[PDB]
Amino acid sequence: HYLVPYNQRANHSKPIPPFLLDLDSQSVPDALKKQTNDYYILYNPALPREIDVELHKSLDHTSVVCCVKFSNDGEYLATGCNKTTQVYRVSDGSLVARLSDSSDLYIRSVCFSPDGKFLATGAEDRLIRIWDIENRKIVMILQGHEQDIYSLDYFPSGDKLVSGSGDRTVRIWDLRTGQCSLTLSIEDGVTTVAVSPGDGKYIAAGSLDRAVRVWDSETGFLVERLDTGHKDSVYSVVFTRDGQSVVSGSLDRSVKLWNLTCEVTYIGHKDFVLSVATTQNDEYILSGSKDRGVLFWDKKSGNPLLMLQGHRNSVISVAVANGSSLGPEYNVFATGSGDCKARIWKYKKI
Repeated sequence: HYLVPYNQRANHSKPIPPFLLDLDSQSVPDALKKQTNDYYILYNPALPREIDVELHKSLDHTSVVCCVKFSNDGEYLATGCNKTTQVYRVSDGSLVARLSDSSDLYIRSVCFSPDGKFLATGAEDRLIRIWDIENRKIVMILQGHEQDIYSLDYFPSGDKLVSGSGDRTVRIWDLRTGQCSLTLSIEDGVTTVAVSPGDGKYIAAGSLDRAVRVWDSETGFLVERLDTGHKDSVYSVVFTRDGQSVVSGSLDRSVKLWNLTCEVTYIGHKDFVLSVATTQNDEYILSGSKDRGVLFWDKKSGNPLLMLQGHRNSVISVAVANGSSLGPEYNVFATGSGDCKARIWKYKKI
C-alpha cells in the first residue's frame, strides 16, 4: 500500500493515494471503513487504524453554512449563514443565541474575541459588525471595505481586528478607536486572513493570485511572499499553533505546509480545498473540500490518515477547538457545509 516517501513530501506532483481514488464506500472492506447512517470514514490501508471519529451534534441551518468557529475556550461554536449568525453551546449543542441585524445577505466570516464576550461578523453588505453576545446587541460597526468581507480574525490582545476582502485589501482595525489603523493593498482579492498566535506579530493572507503573504503587523512591511507554489487560488490559511509555519489550502486541490519555503504538499483531495486547520500540538492537519470530505493528515509525513465523508455537499469551513469541552478523552472539531448543516465531531485514539 502506497505511502509518501519522506523524500517527496514537498513534491507537488505525487499521485492520489489509491484508497482515495474512489470515494465509493460500497466496495472497501469492512475493516477499512466505518459507516453509520449519518457518515462514513475511509481509513488508509497502509497505516494502523488508530483514530476514531464520531458525530456529536448535527445543527440545521436554513441556508449554506459559510463558516464555523470555536470560542477561545472551546465552549462555544458560532456559525454564519444567510442573514443570521448563531452561537451554540458545544457540550450539548444547544442554541444560545441567533443574531440578526434587496434580499439575501450572507455572513461570510465570524470570529469570537479572545475573552468570548464579543462576536465579529463580516457580511456581503461590506460591513463588519461586533456583537455583544450576552446582551445580543451590536456595539460597533466597521465601515470602509468596498466588497464582500471574506475573512476576519482577532489579534490575541483583543483590541485589534484584521479583515480580508474582495476589494483587494487587508485591513487592521483599532477596536479602541473604531477606526481603520492600516490598509494593505495587493493585486487580487483576499480570501482568508490569519493572525500569528501569542503576540500577533504577523498577519498572513491567502489570495486569488495563488500567493500567501505575511506582513509584520506593526509596520505593515511584507516579510514573506510564498508563490512548489500553489497552481490556483488560495482559499484558506492559518498559522500552526507554534507560530512557526503557515498552512494553506487551494483550489489546486492541495494543502501546503510552509516554514517561515514549502516543506510539505499534502495530496489526496479530488476537488477544491476550501478550508484548513490544525489540531493541538499541530500533530494533525484537517482539510475540508468541495469533494464533500474532510481529510486528516499526519503533519510530519504528509500521509492522509482518514477521510471523513459526513456531508452531502461541499465542506466550506473547518474549525478545531481548544480545551476539551467534551471531556479530556476527546478532541473537538466542526464543519460547515453547503448541505446547510454544521456538525460538531469528536475524535480519540484507539
